Amino acid sequence: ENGYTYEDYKNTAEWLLSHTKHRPQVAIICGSGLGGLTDKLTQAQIFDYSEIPNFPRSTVPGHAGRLVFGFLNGRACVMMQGRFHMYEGYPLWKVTFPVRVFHLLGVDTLVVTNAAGGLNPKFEVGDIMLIRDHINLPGFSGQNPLRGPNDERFGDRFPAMSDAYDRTMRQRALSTWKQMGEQRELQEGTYVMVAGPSFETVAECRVLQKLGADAVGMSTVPEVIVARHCGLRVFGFSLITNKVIMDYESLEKANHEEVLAAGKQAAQKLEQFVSILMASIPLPDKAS
Amino acid sequence: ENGYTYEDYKNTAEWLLSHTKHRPQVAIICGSGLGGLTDKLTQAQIFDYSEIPNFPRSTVPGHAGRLVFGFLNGRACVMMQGRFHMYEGYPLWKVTFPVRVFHLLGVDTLVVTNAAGGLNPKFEVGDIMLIRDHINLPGFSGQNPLRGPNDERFGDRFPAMSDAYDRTMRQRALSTWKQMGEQRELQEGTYVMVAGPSFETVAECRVLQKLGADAVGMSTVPEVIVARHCGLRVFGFSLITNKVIMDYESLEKANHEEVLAAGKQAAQKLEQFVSILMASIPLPDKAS
Amino acid sequence: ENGYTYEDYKNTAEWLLSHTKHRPQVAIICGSGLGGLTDKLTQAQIFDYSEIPNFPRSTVPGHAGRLVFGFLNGRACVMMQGRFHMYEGYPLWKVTFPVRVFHLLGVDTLVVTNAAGGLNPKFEVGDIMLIRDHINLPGFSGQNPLRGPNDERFGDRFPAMSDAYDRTMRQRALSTWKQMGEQRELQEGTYVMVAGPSFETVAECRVLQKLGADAVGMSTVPEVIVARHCGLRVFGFSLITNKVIMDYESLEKANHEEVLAAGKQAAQKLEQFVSILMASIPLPDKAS
Ligand SMILES: Nc1nc2c(ncn2COCCO)c(=O)[nH]1
Ligand SMILES: Nc1nc2c(ncn2COCCO)c(=O)[nH]1
Ligand SMILES: Nc1nc2c(ncn2COCCO)c(=O)[nH]1
Repeated sequence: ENGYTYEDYKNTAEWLLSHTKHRPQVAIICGSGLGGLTDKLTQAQIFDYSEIPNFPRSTVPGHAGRLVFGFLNGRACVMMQGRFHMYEGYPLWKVTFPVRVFHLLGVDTLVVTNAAGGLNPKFEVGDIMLIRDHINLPGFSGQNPLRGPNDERFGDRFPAMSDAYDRTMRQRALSTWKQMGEQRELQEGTYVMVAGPSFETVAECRVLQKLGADAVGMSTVPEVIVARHCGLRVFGFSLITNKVIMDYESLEKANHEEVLAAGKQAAQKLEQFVSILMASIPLPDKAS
Repeated sequence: ENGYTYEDYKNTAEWLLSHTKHRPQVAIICGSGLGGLTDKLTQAQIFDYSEIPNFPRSTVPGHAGRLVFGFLNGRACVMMQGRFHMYEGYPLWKVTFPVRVFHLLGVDTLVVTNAAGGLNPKFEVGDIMLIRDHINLPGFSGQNPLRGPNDERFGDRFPAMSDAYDRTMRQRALSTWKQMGEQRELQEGTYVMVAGPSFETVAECRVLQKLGADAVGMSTVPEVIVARHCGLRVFGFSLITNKVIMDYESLEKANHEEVLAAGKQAAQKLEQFVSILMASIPLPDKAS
Repeated sequence: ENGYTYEDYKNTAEWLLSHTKHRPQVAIICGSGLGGLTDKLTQAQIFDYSEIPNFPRSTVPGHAGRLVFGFLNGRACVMMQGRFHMYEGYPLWKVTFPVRVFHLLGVDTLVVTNAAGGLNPKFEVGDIMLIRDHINLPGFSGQNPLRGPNDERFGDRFPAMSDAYDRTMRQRALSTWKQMGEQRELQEGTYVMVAGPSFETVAECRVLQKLGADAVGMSTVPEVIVARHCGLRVFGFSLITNKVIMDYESLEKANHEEVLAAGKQAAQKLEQFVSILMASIPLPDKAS
C-alpha cells in the first residue's frame, strides 16, 4: 500500500501494457529455484524489474530478477522470476507492488510458489505443499502490506484472509495431482511466514510447529494479502526444500545453499504441475 | 513516546485546558460503533482532533474523529470518538499521543472500549468482555508505544503491565453488571492485539486461541501501556462484534462491515454500562 | 547490517586497534548489573562509546556506557559495559554494531550475558541460565539485525542459528560449573527475546512459557545473530533476576528496580564464573 500512489500503479501497469502485446490473466510469482517456469512460456516477452517504471529493482538476487509475460498452458501469464523479500529491506508495500500492478494489468489470478522449510514430519524434503492457509507472523506485529490508508480503489479496509487460498483451485488441484498419477498425494498445509534472513533455531522450530505451521518461509504471505485485497483468485504451493530440525539432534541440515531440492527436479515437478494447472484456472470468458 | 517532546504534550494539554472549561478526570476511548457514548455527555464541548495543537488528525475514519469533553454519570470525562490504529500508519507514539495528553489534562482514569473478534467459544457475538489482561503481540516484536528514550516525567523505563487492567474496577464492575440484573454475566477475558488491516485466517485464529487470547483486536493495548506508564487507573471492555472462524467450516462470517453488533444496541448496552460505571470510578477527592 | 557501510565497521575497528595496544580475541557483552566484570580485567583500557568513531552513544543508561579492553583470565578481552537495547530506539543494526566491530578487531568469541525474567519454575531468582537456544520473537516479525542487503564480507545471506550457542562451550561449562563445586547445577534453557520496555503480563507470561521459553529478556538475541553471521563462537548466560508471574496470584514481583539479584552477588557469581570460563575458550593459537 504505502509509498506508492494509485497513479504509480496506474502508470506502471499502463506502461507495461503499452509495452507488451500480451494482456495477462494469470500472475505467477516463482519461488527460489522455481524461476524455471519462465522456460515454459511461449511468445515470452521479458522485462527486467529495472526497466519497469516503479517496480522495485533487486538486491544481490537482482542477478535473477525479471518479469516475463508469456503464455503458460493455455493462459496469458506474467511470471515474476525472483520475488522481493522483507529480509532484503523492501518495505512490504514494495515487496507486494507487483501484485497490485498485475491486478491493474488485468490479472485475475495469482499463483504464488515458494521454497520453504518443513515443520510437518510427514513432509519429505522435495515434497510440494499446497497452501491451504497461512499464519502471517510479521503481520501480527504490524508488518502487513496493507498498513497505511486503504485504497478503496483496490479494496476494503479490513479484508478477510480466512479464505485467501482458493478452495476451488485447491480441490481442482488435489484432484489434478491425482489426474497425472503423481504417486504420493499433493501434501497440503499451513505456511508460516517468518521474516529475517536467519534460519529458525530448534526452539523457534518448535513454536512454529505448535502454532500449527506445516511449512516455514520468508515470503508469499505479503503478496497473498494484497492479491486478496484486490480480489485476485489466489492459490499457490510450497516446495519443501529442507526439513527444519525440530529437536537437538542436529548435525542434520536444512541449508538454502542446500536448495538442491529446488536445485533438483523437485522444482521441475512443481513447475510442470503449475503449468498443467493453468487448465484448472477459470477464464474471464466463462462460456458455460 | 517518540516523535513528540514533553512540551508537545504540555502544550497540547494546556491548550486543551485553556479551551475547555472542563477539567476531566476520566478519559474514555470509544471503540468502533461505541462512539455513541458521546451522546451521554452533558455540557459537551467537542474538539476535532484537527483543531487541537499536536493531536494526530485522522485518515478515512477522520469523518468520525473528535474529542468531546462532557460529563458522564457524575464524572468529568473527555471521550475520544474514533481512536487511532496502527494499521492506519500511525506510529504507536501517535496512536497513544492522546493518552499522554489526558494525563496532563488531569485525567486519572482511562476506560478503553473496542470492538473485537471472538476466539473464546463461550462468547456470543454481541457479548461484552471485561478486559482482565492482554497479549501485546506487536510489542513482542518491538511495536511498543514506549520504545525510545523514556520520559521519567511520565513514568518508568520498565513499567509493569502484569496489573494493567484495574482489579478494583474489574471487580467493582463484574458486580455492577450484576447490580442492574443484566441476565448473562459480564464475560471476562484476555484481549490479543493484532495489527494490520486484514482479518485473521483460521490458522491465525488458532494460534490466537492457543496463546490464550479470549478476543482479538487491532488497538487498545498501545493506549493501555502508556496509560499505565502514566499511572492512569485502566479498565475497559471489548464488545465481541463477531466470532472468529476457528475451523475450516467457513462460509460463516465475522465482517467488520458486519459491525452491526456495534451497529446494534450491543454497542448501546456497553455504553450505558460504561456510564453507570462512572459511579464506580474512584474520585480524586476521596472523602472517606 | 543496514545503516553502516563496511568501511564504517572497518574504520571503527581499525581506530580501536590504532588506539588500544590490546588485540582482543574474546568480546563480552555484560548484561544489566553484570558490568562489574570490567573490574576483573588487567591492563584495562576504557573507551566511552562516545569517543569511538561510529559506535552508537547511549540514552539514559549512557551514564553506564563504555567498552573496556582488558585481559580476563588468560584471554584478550573487550568487554562492553551496558549493551544497546531495541526498546531504547536503536535500530537493531545499531544495537549490534559492536559485534560486527569486534569481529573486525579479531575477536573470535563473544560471550553474551543478560539479566532476564524466569518463565521456568525450576529457576529461582538468582539462578544462572546457560543459554542453549533462543526464540527470536522480534525476528519473526522482521526485527532481525541482518535485514537489508547481506554483506558477504561478513557472512551468508541465510545464516543458520540452529547452532548459535556453542555446544562445545556449553558442555565445557556445564562441566566447569561442576568443577568449582557450585552446589546447584548451572541451569540451562531457552531465552526468549521480547522488545519493548514494558514487562510481560501474566497472559504474555503464559504464551512465553507455552512457546518453550525458559527465560525472557530484551536483548542478546540480536547480538548473537550477527555474531553467528560472522562466525564468532557464541555462548552466554542469563542471570534470572526475577520470576515472571505466570498466574493471577500477583502482588508478587519481578521489578527491574528489583534488579537486586543483579544488585547482589548473583551478578558476582556469574561474573567470576565467566572469568574462569575464559580458560575454556579455545585459543586462536591451538598448539595441540
Ligand atoms: N525459514 C526457512 N525458510 C526456508 C527453509 N528452507 C527453505 N526456505 C525458504 O527460504 C530460503 C530458501 O531455501 C528453512 O528451513 N527455513
Ligand atoms: N482482528 C479482528 N478484529 C475484529 C474482529 N471483529 C471486530 N474487530 C475489531 O476490529 C474491526 C472492527 O470490527 C475480528 O474478527 N478480528
Ligand atoms: N522481559 C523481562 N525482562 C526482564 C525481567 N527481569 C529482568 N529482565 C531483563 O530486562 C530488565 C532488567 O531486569 C522480566 O521479568 N521480564
